[PDB]
Amino acid sequence: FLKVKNWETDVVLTDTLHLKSTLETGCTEHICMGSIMLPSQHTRVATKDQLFPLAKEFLDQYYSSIKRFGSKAHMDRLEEVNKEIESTSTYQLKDTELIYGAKHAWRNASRCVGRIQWSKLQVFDARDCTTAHGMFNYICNHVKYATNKGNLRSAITIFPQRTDGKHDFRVWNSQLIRYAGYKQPDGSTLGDPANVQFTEICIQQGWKAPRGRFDVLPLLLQANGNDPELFQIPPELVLEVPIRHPKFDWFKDLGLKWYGLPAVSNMLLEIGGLEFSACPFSGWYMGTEIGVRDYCDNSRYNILEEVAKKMDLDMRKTSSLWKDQALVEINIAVLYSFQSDKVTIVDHHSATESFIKHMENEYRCRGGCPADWVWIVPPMSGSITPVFHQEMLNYRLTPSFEYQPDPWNTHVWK
Amino acid sequence: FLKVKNWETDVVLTDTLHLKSTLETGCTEHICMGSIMLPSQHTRVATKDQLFPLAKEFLDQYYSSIKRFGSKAHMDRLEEVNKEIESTSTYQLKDTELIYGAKHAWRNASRCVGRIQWSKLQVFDARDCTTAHGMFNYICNHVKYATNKGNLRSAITIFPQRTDGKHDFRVWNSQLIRYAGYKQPDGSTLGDPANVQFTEICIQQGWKAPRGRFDVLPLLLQANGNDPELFQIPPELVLEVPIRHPKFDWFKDLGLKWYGLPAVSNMLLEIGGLEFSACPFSGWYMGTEIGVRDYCDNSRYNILEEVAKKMDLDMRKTSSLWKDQALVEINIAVLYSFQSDKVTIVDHHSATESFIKHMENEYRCRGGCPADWVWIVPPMSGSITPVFHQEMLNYRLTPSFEYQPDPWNTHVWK
Ligand code: HEM
Ligand code: HEM
Ligand SMILES: CCN(CC)CCc1cc(F)c(F)c(OCc2cc(C)cc(N)n2)c1
Ligand SMILES: CCN(CC)CCc1cc(F)c(F)c(OCc2cc(C)cc(N)n2)c1
Ligand SMILES: C[C@H](O)[C@H](O)[C@H]1CNc2nc(N)[nH]c(=O)c2N1
Ligand SMILES: C[C@H](O)[C@H](O)[C@H]1CNc2nc(N)[nH]c(=O)c2N1
Ligand SMILES: [Zn+2]
Repeated sequence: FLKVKNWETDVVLTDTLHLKSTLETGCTEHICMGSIMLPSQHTRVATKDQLFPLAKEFLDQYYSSIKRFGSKAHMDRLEEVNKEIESTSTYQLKDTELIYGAKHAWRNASRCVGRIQWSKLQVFDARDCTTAHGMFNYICNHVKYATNKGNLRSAITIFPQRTDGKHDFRVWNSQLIRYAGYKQPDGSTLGDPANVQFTEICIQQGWKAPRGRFDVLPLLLQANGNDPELFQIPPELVLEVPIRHPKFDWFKDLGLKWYGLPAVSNMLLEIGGLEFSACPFSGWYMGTEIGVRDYCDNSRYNILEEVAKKMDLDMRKTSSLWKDQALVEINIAVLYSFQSDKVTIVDHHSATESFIKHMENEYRCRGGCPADWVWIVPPMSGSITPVFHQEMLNYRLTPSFEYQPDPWNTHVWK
Repeated sequence: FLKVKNWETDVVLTDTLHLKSTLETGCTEHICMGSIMLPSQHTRVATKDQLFPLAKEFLDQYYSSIKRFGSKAHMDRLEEVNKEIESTSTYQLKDTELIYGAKHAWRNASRCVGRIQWSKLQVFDARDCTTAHGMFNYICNHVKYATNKGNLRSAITIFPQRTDGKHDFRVWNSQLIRYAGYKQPDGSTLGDPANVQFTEICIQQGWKAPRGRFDVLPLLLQANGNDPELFQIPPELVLEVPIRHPKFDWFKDLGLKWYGLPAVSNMLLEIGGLEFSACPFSGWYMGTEIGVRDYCDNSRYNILEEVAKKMDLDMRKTSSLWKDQALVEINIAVLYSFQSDKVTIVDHHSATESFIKHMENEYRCRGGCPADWVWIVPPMSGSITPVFHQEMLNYRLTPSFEYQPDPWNTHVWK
């Protein structure tokens, strides 16, 4: 029955939810791995034995959540999936069970700061899909829907669950919308250094690249374990926001822009023991992910160099904080540009206040809220946001999202 | 034999030191408390039984560190302290053992980012002290020495070790040099809200307060379990740095200043099982502790309000990032002001690079380096510094510094 304090308002909350926790963290009594990026307990193959308690555990919380726990409709659902796990050695989720499982994967994502919106998520059932073209069609309707003309809406599309393991549905993109990265002759990088491998994989499969900076990549969609195929999202569906500053008329000249929709596609959704290897999900951007991480990371776009140049800053001495100075202007510019186009974006102050507010109801109407401090605190201005001063308990509940290996290091190609 | 990666340069280091670890963290396999401020394993009473293995463990690493492990001088030291623990049920450290133990407490402090300097520490042996006046004298020589006319030097003064537990030496100040906090009639706070309780404890013991903002507090020194007594550090020893900005001539008008010497006094130093309840230690400031935390924390000096006012910023809308803007200027000003007075200060970029450099040698010439990410990453501009992208293993080695309760919630007053 542990306690977590906020050393800015002296607020104290009581976490009992951590007792329902199941998966492991990576920490022991004699070591803490809270700062390891991809721990082995966060990454993803299961059999028929363990598959039933996982179903039982899930079904029990789903009926506990509709004030119908243990009743007749529960006990028959229990025996029906029990029976079907005898028969098939797997089972199929109801439409309502999929919506619940998906929404609570988000709820349980301790590194997500946006989770105040977990209840308002739009679940698209793509479990009837059979072909890469079909996947492309479900994904286009996802992007159009979630984008909603800049009035962004939260959504997730769920392709059929893993079974044998070799007939797996996988989006090979890490996000549906990403800018291509190209290496140069001198080794330098054009576009986005992150994707330079993925960009070559797409050109390996015949992508004619318009070798520039902000080139939207094609989708690589793998259907039922078949070799993936290229598909180009209709440009009218990819909404982009050109970045301008509300003081600097030279800020246009920089020529930066960013896509409206953050939409992660390489993750695995885990419900009741069932594994959905493809399940792209989208929301809206917090400003810092673009303005701080995308733009100013060393091995990303890396623009602090030039923003300080046009600002004419003390770029000789480290202790002038010219980097800090150029970084705050870039984020004011991101926020302003997205806002002036009615494209949904949230600032790191408002999102961290909302999270503390979210954390409040989670400890009351639920008894806790798993949170990963290392990831919740924004990557700039840490301590002026209220989450820096809030203690958080991290633990692994299910349903959940997990990392998985990349398909090109596993897919038996042919 | 665990691995920790740097996701900005793809550097990988191998940590074997974590195996020598002894104390516990607070985390389990099913929960991570990496974000709890004062865990129960970090806070501090022991008997005679366990006291010998602690001596044995310590003495063995001390002789292992002088290429004289297991030799004659070792084995007799082993039996000599063994004998003396039979006799007294405690023991006394050699002068060389105290210097080693103290230096490695610093080395092992996973939340310290400055540890590149751990080998260069000046150890003052105050174990002959018997009276509060004597403590005051050792502390003044500490402050004069470590301050060195603004050319700051690292040092620590070690008062006699705990024994019975009721005759304990304790500095009641949290830092030797701190500004007083006073509450107002309207509830508001003048000076430093942190110390408002300690300021009243000093006035409880007869401090005539010059009720202002930056009033250096008196020392409250407790000697051999006796009631503590007030002492006023000679003002000529308290070096202060008036804060001015290298662009804004209105920055003087703010009227801020800060003491040169950070010097923590409320901690407990643990060596070979022996507990030193008073052991003030000083170094030099990283800029952010003043400019970010002292100045801009909500329940500290809280000046973002006024710095944005004189800067004339968009103080209506949160998403203008006026807070981020006023915060970078305050830190450029801190750095500049301290530097223009030849007073040693380090910026959060240089100190975090040095730490990564330090981490490098620690994994080579030692096999590891305990690090607490939550605390190492500076409280501003997190992700432009190289420690944000560095995985770190936190574990508890000894000798170490620990938190302890406050003496006014324990001291049997009379
Ligand atoms: C609605 C607005 C949302 C915002 C503002 C938001 C913001 C963020 C941010 C800043 C992160 C940190 C990761 C990083 O820095 O790259 C994150 C992580 C994450 N979010 Fe949210 N997100 C939103 C919606 C969603 C949705 C719709 C889902 C899924 C249904 C989701 C699930 C996750 C997951 C799984 C992670 C990563 C956890 C991990 O790395 O293990 N989020 N989000
Ligand atoms: C020489 C320059 C030094 C610098 C720049 C420095 C900087 C820092 C900073 C920024 C912190 C984070 C704590 C906070 O934000 O309040 C810290 C923590 C700490 N430092 Fe260092 N420090 C220095 C010297 C020392 C020395 C001389 C000692 C002791 C011999 C020491 C031991 C510690 C300890 C024990 C902690 C706190 C660990 C905890 O909270 O459990 N440091 N230091
Ligand atoms: C380990 C490598 N990193 C960087 C490539 C992974 C980053 C990452 C992994 C995930 F699983 C995520 F859900 C994730 O969501 C970012 C995000 C998602 C949404 C819907 C909205 C938003 N505003 N932001 C971001
Ligand atoms: C839990 C409450 N917090 C804030 C009051 C404790 C802060 C704190 C605790 C410690 F043990 C420390 F050693 C510490 O060192 C700050 C510091 C020390 C030195 C020598 C140099 C420097 N540049 N900085 C700071
Ligand atoms: C080393 C560390 O695990 C890694 O850099 C993490 C730190 N915290 C983060 N937090 C967020 N939100 N996103 C990130 O990519 C990271 N990176
Ligand atoms: C909630 C959290 O434990 C607390 O705010 C910590 C976070 N990290 C920190 N890191 C440093 N260096 N100093 C601090 O006071 C804190 N505060
Ligand atoms: Zn942990």
